Amino acid sequence: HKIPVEADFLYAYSTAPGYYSWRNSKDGSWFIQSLCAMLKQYADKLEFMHILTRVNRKVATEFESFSFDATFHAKKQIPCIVSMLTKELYFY
Amino acid sequence: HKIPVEADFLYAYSTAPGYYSWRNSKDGSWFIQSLCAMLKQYADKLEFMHILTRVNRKVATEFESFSFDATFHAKKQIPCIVSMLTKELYFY
Amino acid sequence: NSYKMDYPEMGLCIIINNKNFHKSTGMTSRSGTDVDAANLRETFRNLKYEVRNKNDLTREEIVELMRDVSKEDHSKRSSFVCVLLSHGEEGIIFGTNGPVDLKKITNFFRGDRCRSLTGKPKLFIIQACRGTELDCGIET
Amino acid sequence: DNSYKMDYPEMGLCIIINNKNFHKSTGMTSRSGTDVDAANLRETFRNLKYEVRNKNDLTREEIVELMRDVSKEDHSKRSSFVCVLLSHGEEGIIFGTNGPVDLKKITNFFRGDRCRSLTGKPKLFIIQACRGTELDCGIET
Repeated sequence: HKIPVEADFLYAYSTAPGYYSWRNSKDGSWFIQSLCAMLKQYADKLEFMHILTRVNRKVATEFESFSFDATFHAKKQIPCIVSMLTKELYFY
Repeated sequence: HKIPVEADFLYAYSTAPGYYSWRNSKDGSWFIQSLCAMLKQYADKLEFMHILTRVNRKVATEFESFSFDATFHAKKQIPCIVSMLTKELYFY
Repeated sequence: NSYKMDYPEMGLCIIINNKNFHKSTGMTSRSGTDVDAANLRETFRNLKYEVRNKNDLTREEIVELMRDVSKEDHSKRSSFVCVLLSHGEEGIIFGTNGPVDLKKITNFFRGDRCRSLTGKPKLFIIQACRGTELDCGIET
Repeated sequence: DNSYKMDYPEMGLCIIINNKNFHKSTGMTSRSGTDVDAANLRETFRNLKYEVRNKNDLTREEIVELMRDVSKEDHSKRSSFVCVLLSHGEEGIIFGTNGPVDLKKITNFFRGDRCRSLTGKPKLFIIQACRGTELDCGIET
């Protein structure tokens, strides 16, 4: 009969609520870098959610900040998938 | 080396941010009804995120408020998956 | 990759089922929540979770329950599930006598505060209002 | 049935708003590296077969006007929508070159009732921006 007006949205945030998002001056942001890698490798095999979960692992495990400034040094980041989707999504 | 301290959380909200969440006085809340249903048939065949998506379609498509107050009548609802997880989650 | 789920136990499943709120919170009884708490108890029983049901907790009892639970030894458990049934607001859950920040509840299980759950999935299922907006829907 | 139809003639638009240079009034610094991201996204979504449209250094009014215009197109022959936002931000806020704007304002243009050609079609919003000023200190394995 009807669907919520807020249905069928996906919000792929680069970072958890409340938090900085990290960008590297030569390779781009941690999130966009990891998202594009994952898409290139998996968009023909994996559903979107599962691509994004691999994005979460990559940002979480492969990146750590480096800064001459102690307060910004050795910091981590976890992206935040926010799904109001009602179906699975395959670019395949 | 390290993982973010906020990594590996998954928050399954009954409703979109800012919105009411509906509960039927005899059958339970829409969300928990559908979550329990969707786990009963799919926890053995599906990954958690895909079960929650199924939960999202059920809440979005099969429920619709009924109310003598026209302000609360014919209202919809979409749950909101917030995944900070790094791996896929199977209950088997 | 996917999470290791073959530890000797699946994990705990805490169900906090708040139905009866003090009248000074301005909140009505939550009819049907008992149906929810029984549905969850049985569903998670079948996923082989240790279900602990708690009823009508104050904001104080909730924070002291979450503290206590986060200081258990989760080494032989695969995961942690927590189910909050109650009134709410954006970022806020309700004990029977006032509101709790959700961040306060979940922070006990943060990677650096609950070491025996580090690397293990922590699910939080929240049945609560996050505001007072109504979804008017659209026909299809 | 439990899967979005991606068989439409077009996959749909992919909008990339790339905001590197901000007004001195904001106090926000330049966002170096972001051109690599905008370039990266364009190639990626081009292989996902999206009409990619890159936009650069938009004011907060330009963003709202852009998104309202994109909102008013006919997506009948498109499978999905993708919007990418590279900028500074806070919780629920994105920055145009000259100031902040609520994410809700941008997204509400695509709600099921206000964009009828996208109803029941996946609307994707990728946001590379800050959501506050906390820092994750992490924990060791």
